Amino acid sequence: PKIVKKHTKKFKRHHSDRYHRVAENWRKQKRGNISQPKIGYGSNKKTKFLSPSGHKTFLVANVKDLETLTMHTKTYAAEIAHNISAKNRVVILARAKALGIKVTNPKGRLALEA
Amino acid sequence: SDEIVWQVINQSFCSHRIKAPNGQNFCRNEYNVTGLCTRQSCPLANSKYATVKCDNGKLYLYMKTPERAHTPAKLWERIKLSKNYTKALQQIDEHLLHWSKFFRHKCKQRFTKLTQVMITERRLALREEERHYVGVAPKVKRREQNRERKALVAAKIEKAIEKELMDRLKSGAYGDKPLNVDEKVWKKIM
Amino acid sequence: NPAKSASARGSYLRVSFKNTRETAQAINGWELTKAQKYLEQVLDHQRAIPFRRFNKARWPAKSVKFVQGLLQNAAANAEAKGLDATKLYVSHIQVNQAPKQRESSPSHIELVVTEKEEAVAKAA
Amino acid sequence: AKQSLDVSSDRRKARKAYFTAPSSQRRVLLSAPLSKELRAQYGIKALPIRRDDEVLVVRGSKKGQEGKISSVYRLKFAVQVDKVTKEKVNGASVPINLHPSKLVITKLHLDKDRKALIQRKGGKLE
Amino acid sequence: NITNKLKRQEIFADIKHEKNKERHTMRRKRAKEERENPELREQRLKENVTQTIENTRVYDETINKEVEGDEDDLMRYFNSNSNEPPKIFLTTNVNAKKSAYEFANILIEILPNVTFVKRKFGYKLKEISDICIKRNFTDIVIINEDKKKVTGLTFIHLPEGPTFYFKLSSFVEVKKIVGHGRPTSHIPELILNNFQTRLGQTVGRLFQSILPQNPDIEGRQVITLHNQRDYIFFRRHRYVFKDNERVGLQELGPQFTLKLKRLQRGIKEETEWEHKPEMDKEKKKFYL
Amino acid sequence: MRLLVSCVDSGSIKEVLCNIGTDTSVQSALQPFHVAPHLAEGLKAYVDRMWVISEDEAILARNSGVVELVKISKHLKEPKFDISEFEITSSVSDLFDDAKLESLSSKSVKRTKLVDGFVTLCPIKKDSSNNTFVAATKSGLLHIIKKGEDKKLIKLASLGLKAPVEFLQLYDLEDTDTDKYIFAYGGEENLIKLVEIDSSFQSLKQIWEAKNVKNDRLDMRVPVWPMALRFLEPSPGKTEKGKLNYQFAAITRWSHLTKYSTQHGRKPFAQIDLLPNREPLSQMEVFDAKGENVVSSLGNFQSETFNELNVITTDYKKNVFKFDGNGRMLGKVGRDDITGSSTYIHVHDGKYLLQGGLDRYVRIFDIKTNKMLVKVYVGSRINFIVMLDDVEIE
RNA sequence: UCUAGCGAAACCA
RNA sequence: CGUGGAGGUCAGUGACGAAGCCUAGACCGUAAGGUCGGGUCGAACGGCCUCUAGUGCAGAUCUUGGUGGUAGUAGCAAAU
RNA sequence: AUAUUGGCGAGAGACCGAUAGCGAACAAGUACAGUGAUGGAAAGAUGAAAAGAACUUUGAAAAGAGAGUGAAAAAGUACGUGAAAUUGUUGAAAGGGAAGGGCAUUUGAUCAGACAUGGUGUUUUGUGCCCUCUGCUCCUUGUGGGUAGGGGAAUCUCGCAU
Ligand SMILES: [Zn+2]
Repeated sequence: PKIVKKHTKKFKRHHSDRYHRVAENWRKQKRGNISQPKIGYGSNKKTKFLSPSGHKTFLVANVKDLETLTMHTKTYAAEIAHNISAKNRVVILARAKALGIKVTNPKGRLALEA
Repeated sequence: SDEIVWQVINQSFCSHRIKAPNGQNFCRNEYNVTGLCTRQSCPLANSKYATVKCDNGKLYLYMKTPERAHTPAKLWERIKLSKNYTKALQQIDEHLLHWSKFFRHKCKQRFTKLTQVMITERRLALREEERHYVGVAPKVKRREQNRERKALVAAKIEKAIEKELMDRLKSGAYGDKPLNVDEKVWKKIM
Repeated sequence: NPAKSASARGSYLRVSFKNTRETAQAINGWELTKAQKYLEQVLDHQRAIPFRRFNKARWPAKSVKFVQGLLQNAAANAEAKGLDATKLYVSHIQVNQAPKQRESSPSHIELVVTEKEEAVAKAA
Repeated sequence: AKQSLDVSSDRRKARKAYFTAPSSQRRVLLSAPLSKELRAQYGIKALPIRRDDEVLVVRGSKKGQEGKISSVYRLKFAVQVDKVTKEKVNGASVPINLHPSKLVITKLHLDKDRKALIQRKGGKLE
Repeated sequence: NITNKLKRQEIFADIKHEKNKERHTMRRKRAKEERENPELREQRLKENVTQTIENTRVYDETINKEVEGDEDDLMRYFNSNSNEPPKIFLTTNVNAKKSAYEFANILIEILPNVTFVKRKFGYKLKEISDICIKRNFTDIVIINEDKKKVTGLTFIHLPEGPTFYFKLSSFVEVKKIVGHGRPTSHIPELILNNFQTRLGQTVGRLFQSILPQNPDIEGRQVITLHNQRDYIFFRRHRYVFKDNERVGLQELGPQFTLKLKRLQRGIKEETEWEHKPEMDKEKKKFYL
Repeated sequence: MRLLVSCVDSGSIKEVLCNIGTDTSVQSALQPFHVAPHLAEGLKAYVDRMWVISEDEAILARNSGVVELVKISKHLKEPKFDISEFEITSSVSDLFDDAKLESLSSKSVKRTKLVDGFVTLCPIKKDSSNNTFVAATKSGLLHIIKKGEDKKLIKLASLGLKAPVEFLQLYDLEDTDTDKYIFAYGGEENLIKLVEIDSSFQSLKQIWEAKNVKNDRLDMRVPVWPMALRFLEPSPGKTEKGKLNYQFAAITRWSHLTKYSTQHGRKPFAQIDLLPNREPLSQMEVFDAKGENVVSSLGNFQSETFNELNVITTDYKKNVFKFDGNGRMLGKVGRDDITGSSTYIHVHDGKYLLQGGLDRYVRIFDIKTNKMLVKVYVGSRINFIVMLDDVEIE
């Protein structure tokens, strides 16, 4: 469907630029030119957790995790975890293209030689 | 006991169950037809069960009866599916006669998916692969960068170029008054 | 290009850091021998080092001494590399602070001298 | 696992035992396994190494090398074998400190203390 | 000995300090004695020699060994014929991006009778080889790009000639070069350096075959491939034959670095030579 | 040790006199006593196959289809030793047919075009005084070469086989008295076929053909490219009437070790994936682990037990492999010393390994200890080596 | 009195 | 939602690079935050169901450490 | 039979992991301060091996530069990793006694942006768990599972390849 986002930017603390010690996470203060988080900005329940590709992401550590997305190919998309070694990433890619599952992050820690 | 087993599996630890970022759950149960871990889905929570599943080449229908709740080695019954797609769906509807709609529907779906996966694997086996993947070790990459820097700094290539050009020039190889060299400068060489 | 470039590095140099920054900014982008003759004129108080940030033009001796020491070092390193002297001009120079105590404000001075390029007239 | 109470399995105690060991205990620690041939000779697997005997290297970067031990550097839990050295850029020589767990003894230097030790360990000593 | 941090650091720093004092005094005293006598200066420099890696390489019999049957092999596996110029074919790999097209456009001006194609899906290399034989192409060049960066080169001589896979590491465009220079239509001379091993002479004869012969002496242009430590460097330059006997340069076109990864017999048939990191760890062979 | 090396890049032979421990790569090592170039004929006509008859003559295979008998002398090198000097005595030409090969160049796995080569050069008879040798082409041409009584090579017959013949192995085990001449051959979609030829050498009879296996894990057809073969002793026990009595083993292209019992039948009862991803394999030699000589002069493994069979193969990369009868890798052989695709390997006398390939290096390896004995630089691509007698000069 | 050298602290939404 | 530790489990990840750091790189969350790319890096670490707490900081003229301006200024035993 | 923050020893920990934990993981009751009684710090990590940078050269000397070791000096006795505050240079932009952000958009710079390349039907030929005949074997004994030999596609038919 047509994904509505309701808020493109981020929600930052008041005076977060004014000091380097102050973080940028949302912390409630305890003018109105600051966008404050609230439940009205909560996205549509169908559209929630959707990539710009239109899938829901799913972290995959190994091939047995990849096989759990066998039936739900058009709905989900596999994302390789950040700490997977490069021997296993090519096996995961070959298995996923065999399964026909869209990998969100191919070409991670990998190159194509000859 | 099945609903007790189900509420143990649901409200406490199903070891096969995987939690998505969305909130949805996924059994890694090898017999589970859908990927999900729901009430109909867990093969552990249901004693009548069925599953399309492939052993090395051939696809088998796996049947689970409450009659064999004990003896889990003799639990699964195996049926060889036909290579005819229509005939094998007919075989599914035969062996799941007087059976519920969920198992027949998802079982046909899993069969179609596995057959199409077989088709794509045959395609990729026949597909030509020029490039192959290489992950590069950072140790190797750092040695490559630093040793290329050490080679370029070590070999002053420009001076050696000047050397070999003077070598070709004084050796001959350009004739008398070449177009490369000015005549006065060449006479200074001569 | 590392090939047509020599370098000189000085570390932990117990000098006033602010005066060294001024006299290093004064020397940037010059031919090496002209800059050295300029530094000799500084020692005779003939021409002064102009001060821009930390301030008018004084003659800070202790800075200029170490500067021309590094310039001699870079010239010797260029001649050991076998560069042209007349094409050789200082290209990069940087001073930054050394650690305070081992109240004083020492510094790390570095400079890169580079041959001037000359292009070739194209043929036909 | 650990059945006696008088045995302990603390990592901190074990490392404090290891690094603060006296030298007489160290030559017991500095032990090397014999060859298959020497096990066929004497019927015994591992022995405290000394310097007079001969050895081969079975691991490490200098794998498949051999020699007589120059000296046993017991203070560093290590052993300098002759002729396995790194030659520095001056031209001088410094041996690689090897470790006897990575060594296999080839030729023993037999002594009366050594022969009696083989006898007390059940050796079929010729 | 001492394992306190601040004591040990101080003591070793002072040992370094006294040592460098003594070394400065000793070199100054030797400098005075060699002011006096210029002989023992020479006796020192003949006595001790500065070790470098270029000085110390593992001996190879391939160095300074003549090639057996070099002319027949040279016409056979290489295009070395003044009668027959080469048809060179640019083969940029499937689903190429813009970067390899730019590099191919660069490589047009380097190589003679060069022909470009855009590869399409589903053409096997035997079929492409057969078509290039029917069109009498004598060598094909495959650009391997990745992540919008040109990473690999492949050279295949077509009459069952050998396959070469080079790894391109570092590339500089013409515009990022300071001493820019403008290249012209004139055919450059060529420089080959340090190809003295048998495999190195093979690669040198390869580049000698692929590059255009018969340079234009009028337009004083040259290209160069230097070998150092199994790293070959491509540059190109313009001549100033000075009165001062040192020729003057201006680096005209782009520069890059290549490294042979794979040398194979035939059209990807059997591999004569490969690169491995276990080859790299020895650090003194330098397979050229 | 004396070696004769077919040097491709010169198109010649080289005689090597070197002792055990000779390594040309190290100056400190032993250097070879004598290096001799011989019979340099250009790269278009390099030596393909050599057959040594006991000392005084050798048999050469050209790339021009010519088979050459060469007189071998010895003369003093002027540590003392004789060097060897070569003189061709007889030649039979015109034995290649590339017309079928360029005809079949479309249905071809390799990318290069196909040219004919002498794959097999050996006697037909296990008994000596044969004077009747065979020359097999890739074109399926099998030529019957007779040494004349005037000491002249004369061709007797030129029979055809199927197209590409990658290899042809003769069966020399038992009953040399009977006039039964069994060989096998195969190639690119050319099945392993057992053919008997008549002892009058005018007619052959295909006695057996293998059959392909069933479809794989992917239900795909398994490709057929056998690369090499050796024979064993036939089946013990009761013969089954009308099957055949032959047992033998083979190496494919696609990393399959295939064992064949004709008593079982035409399909493989045993086929093994040796390497992952169907890696190409080049040659196939058989060996005892203790360096013993357990084969025929044609190398056929003189046993009935497939589990006793141990093999050494090479890929088209730099690898040399050992395998058991089951496919378990016994080890890699000299993997740290070779850098080229070993074109040629050979078990000499059970206890030596002739290696030579694209590495321009002749490597005598030990069979049992798996240690390199001799490394020699030769300056040429190597495709064939014969090993003469061990000499241990000084 | 100038240069050179050395070189603070108070205080600091 | 996050943090240290604990029981179970994922025959979870990991020297073909864990953790950490940077990231004018991308993504998902209303947010707390989470996921990945790249760079650096060298040896451990995570997800889930539970347990447990020395469990979440901008301020307290808070404690300790580091670094500014003041300032080349004051000034010349302000420490030498 | 009981107490035991001391001694001599052990063995453990849902304890802390170098601003914590003892003041003290380190030459800590130390250096130091006090006339004294007393008070009392800071301070752990090169590397697997010092293999701790031969030699040349600048340089009073400190420090360099070539060179080399090392897997890594993007580990040089200032040394694991190396954040922020703050500093220097270069580039870009803005400013001329200019302060910051929020929205929205251009411009400039820049990045991402298929290893996508298939499906349906028909046809050709070939092959096999396709057909036929002859078997063997496991039990969960059925709407089963595995597996061999020879023959054939001449005809049909399925799958595969083409
Ligand atoms: Zn579940």
